[PDB]
Formats: sequence, structure tokens, C-alpha cells
Amino acid sequence: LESVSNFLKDFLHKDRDDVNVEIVFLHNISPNLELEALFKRHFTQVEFYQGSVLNPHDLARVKIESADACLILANKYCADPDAEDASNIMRVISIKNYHPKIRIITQMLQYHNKAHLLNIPSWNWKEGDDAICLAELKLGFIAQSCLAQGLSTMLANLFSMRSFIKIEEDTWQKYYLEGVSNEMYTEYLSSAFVGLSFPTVCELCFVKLKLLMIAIESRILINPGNHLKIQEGTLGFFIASDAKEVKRAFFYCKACSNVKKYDSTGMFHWCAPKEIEKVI
Amino acid sequence: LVTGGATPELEALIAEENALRGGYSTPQTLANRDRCRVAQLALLDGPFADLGDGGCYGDLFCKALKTYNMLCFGIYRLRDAHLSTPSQCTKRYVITNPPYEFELVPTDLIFCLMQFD
Amino acid sequence: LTRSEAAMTVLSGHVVVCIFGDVSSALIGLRNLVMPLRASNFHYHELKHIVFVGSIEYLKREWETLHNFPKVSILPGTPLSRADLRAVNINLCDMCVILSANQNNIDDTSLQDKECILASLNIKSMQFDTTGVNIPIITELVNDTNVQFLDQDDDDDPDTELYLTQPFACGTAFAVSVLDSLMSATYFNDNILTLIRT
Ligand SMILES: [Ca+2]
Ligand SMILES: [Ca+2]
Ligand SMILES: [Mg+2]
Repeated sequence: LESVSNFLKDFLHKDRDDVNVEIVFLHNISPNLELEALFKRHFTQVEFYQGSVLNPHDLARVKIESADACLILANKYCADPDAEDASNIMRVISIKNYHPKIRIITQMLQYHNKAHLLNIPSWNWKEGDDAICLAELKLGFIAQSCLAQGLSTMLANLFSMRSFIKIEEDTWQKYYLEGVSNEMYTEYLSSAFVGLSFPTVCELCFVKLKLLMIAIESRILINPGNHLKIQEGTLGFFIASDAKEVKRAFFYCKACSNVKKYDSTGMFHWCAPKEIEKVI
Repeated sequence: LVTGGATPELEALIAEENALRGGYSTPQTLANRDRCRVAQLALLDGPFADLGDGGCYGDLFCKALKTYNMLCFGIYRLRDAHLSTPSQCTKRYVITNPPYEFELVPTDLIFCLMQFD
Repeated sequence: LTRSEAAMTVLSGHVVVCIFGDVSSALIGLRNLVMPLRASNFHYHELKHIVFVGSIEYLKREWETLHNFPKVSILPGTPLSRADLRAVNINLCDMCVILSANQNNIDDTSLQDKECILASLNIKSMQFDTTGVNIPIITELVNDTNVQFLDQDDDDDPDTELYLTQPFACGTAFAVSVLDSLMSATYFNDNILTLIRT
């Protein structure tokens, strides 16, 4: 009940644009009366079918061969993280075995189990297979709070879909909620901005269109320098109130030395393998 | 942004050998350092500090972006800084992407992405 | 062995044995697998080398019955470690054999063959300077219904019998449930059990 309720609140939020993607649930337990009521409150957008993901007959029943993606939620509060990871690995194996070319989004509790999973022959991270590793992302968010305190809160609030909430009281909560009302989006931007610098289109977009750009599509570039020119046909990683606002970014045309210091890729510092007693 | 880069090369290396292996310095290695790093900076000193009491977030956003190639996605504002009375509380909170018209106070910190040297 | 000596010791036409042992796992009895390879109607130059990859605790809980055989080696690693399987020359073996001891301790009927399936997929998803799909591989499964995950090109159906499944018809999978006809065969013809045994 809580897993589906939280998923449907984020998937069907009014701040996204007018998407009409149907949601089909596959589970081997008959839903209780409160889940049946939750599906009745979403009667035109949610369907449930009772079956096992490990059964090719059930996979054909839910028409997984024509689905746009398959999402595999995980039990974050399970007693045995290893057992939960093994079960999720088996589910991924079964889905890929039935249909190798299905986009799979899954939650993985540990990082070694994520490494175990990515060895699957059909597991293609380029095609869109995303293993959202909870321990990895949470420890990365904690580390970014060590570079700038509050950044874990800053990042987490950019994903959850939230409407504007306003109250008459002058309290820190009003300002906080006003800040929380913005999410990170992604869309293609006008030919009227091709040929300009990234700082220039940022100061243009900032309050005239009311849109802030963090990055653009040498592909994924976090906060480009002043020396980079906007390619034709590119997309911007906007932060905005919603998706219907970032449409402006498109719909505008002048409407006014042998030391090994690093890893093999040159992205992390490195040293020789220290003994445990040396660092104790 | 969160793991400080994990390009497909590193994802292959950690999948085959399951440890980081040290590399000798190369021109491509020294080019791979150029990517932005997230920062906080103070509003009480340095070139930004003329945005004292009553400054506009739009002015700060504009001058930071124009002159230091730097832009801010939020303010780490003190909880009690909106009150009239002084308080000993040092707790702050994240304000995300505020309006151009949004009002500054001199005790503030700014979240931003900054260049590499 | 370890990583260094395994990698520099050239191996080809060998047998690689992948064991998911544990300190609490049951004894597989690897003697019965080694002895047919070690039989004397092969010349000594024709004896295929054997290397065991698995938990060092389980190897030191069974080595007490394998010290009188030649051409054997242990590598104390993980059967799912790509580095170990590359160091063991997995692409040049005459067989890879995958066995699991943790089959009776747990009762889930879902995770019994998870390790074996994952190891098989990891070996089939290897790039060699040829792919890992052409490697000679055999794996032992506890549940016959888990055989559908071994191959991807084949069509899968739970109703289809194990003998009819493609991975078994190719000699890629083996389960102890196919031996149940030996009761009836043995009874009707008393010499069949000794002909098979010899
Ligand atoms: Ca919003
Ligand atoms: Ca199959
Ligand atoms: Mg419907």
C-alpha cells in the first residue's frame, strides 16, 4: 500500500506535462482492501494483474514484450539485504530472459550485488538499464554534504514532485517550501540561443523566461565554461517549477615523474595499498 | 555530480578488476580534471560582499555569472535570520532557486558550481 | 595458487571447477568427479589439468581426500570474480563445471540455483581478444524449472520437461532428477547398474 501510494504520487504528479502512460502492476499476492481502493481511485490509469514475474506466462500476460519499461521496486527495510538482492537479481534475470530488449529500472541495496547484476549478457546500461543503488547514492549524497553542508537536502528535493504551498505566517517554512517547489527537468532549447555562450544563455533564461540551467548535452557537461558554444539541437538540464514552464526554452525567438598520483582514468587520487596497522 | 565522475571506462575497470588501479600522468589525465566542483562561499568577505543587507538575489546571480563564470542554485539561510530579534541559534536551511527579486541579508552562504584552475 | 602464478602458468584443454562452498555447507564429494578424469586408460600426457575456484574454508574442509591425485590446483577466490576466471584461462578449457553446496540448507526454491545461473551468465558475458558464449560449460541445478534462465535464444515454458529443454538437450545443464529412472532400470536388468558404473 505505501510503496504503490508513494510511486503513484510521484508518477502521476500534475507538475509533469500531459503524459498518458498506463501503469500495470504484476504481483503474486492478492491485494488487500486498501490497495483495491487505491487502484479504484486511479481506475483509468492503473491496472493490476496477479502473477509471478518469474513466470513467462505472466510476463506475456502483462504484455511485457511491448511495455516501454519495467520497474522493479525493492524492499529497503528487509531483514536480509543479501536475500533481497538475490531475489531482485532473479527477477531481472527472468525479465531479461523473456525479453532481452526491455528497459529495466531497479533498486539495488548493495554495490557488490550491483556489480554481480551488471554481468548479465542482456544488461545494457547504454540502452537505458539503470540500477539505482541505494547505498551508493546515499553515501555519495553524504559525501557531497561534506563538500557543502545541506547539499543532500538540495539534491533530494529536486526529484520529488512538489506543488507550491504558501501560508500567511512569516516563518522559515514558507521560504523553505517556496524553494522545495522546484524540480530538475530536461528539454531541447531554441535555435534563438544557438551560437551564444552558456553563461550568456543562463543570464538570459534566468528571470526573462524564469528558468535556470545547470548543464547541457563531451556529452554530459556539468556547468560549462564561458568558452563553450551551444550546439544546434541540444537539451538543457533546467531547474524549474515544472515542465510546462521549461517549454519557453524552446518556444522563444526574440520575444523581448613516475609517481602514480591518480587512477587509470585521471579522475580520482590514488596511492599504493597501505597495511591496516599503518593507518590504525 | 555525486560520485565525482564515473565514466564508462571506470565502470568497465571496476567490473573487470574490482579495485581502482593507479595510472601514470598523461595529457588526457590532466584534461580530465577540468570539470566543475560544488562549493559554498561566504557573503561577509571577498568580491561578492557588496551584496550586504537589502541586496537582490538577481543582482548576485548576475554578477557571479558575468564575472566569475559561477552560478548559484540556492541560499543556505539562517533559520532565525527572518526574525527581528537576535538569536544564538546557528542552524540554517536550504532555499532552492529563489526569485531575482529575493532579498539578501549579510549573514548568508550560497550553493554554487565553481570552475577548476 | 594465487593471481600471479595462475596467470603466468599457461593452461589449455584443462577442466575448471567452480565451487560455491561455505563453512556450513555440505560436502559435495569431489573425489567422484576427479577419479574418472584420473583413470588409467588415458596416457599421462593426455591427462586434462584440474583447477578448483572457491572458498578456501570449503577447500580445506575437503582437500583431505584429494591429495593423492596429480595435475590438481586450488585458487582461493570467488567463482563470480572476472579477474579469477580470466587468470584461470577459462576461454581455453575443455570444460567448465559449476557446482553449489548451499542447496539443502536454504529452503526458497528460488535462490537455490541463483549463484550457478549468475556464474554461467557472467562466463557467457565475457569478451576475449571471441565472446564467452562459445566456452564449453556444464552446470548442476537443483530445480528443473530454473533451467529456463540458462539460455536466452531458446523458448522457455514451465510445462516443458527438462529432457526437452534446449540447455539439457545440448548437454549444458544436468539435474539429479533425471536419475529417477535408474530404480526401474536397475530392477529389471541387474547388470545395467554395473555397466553404467564401470
Ligand atoms: Ca514543482
Ligand atoms: Ca531461456
Ligand atoms: Mg485501463
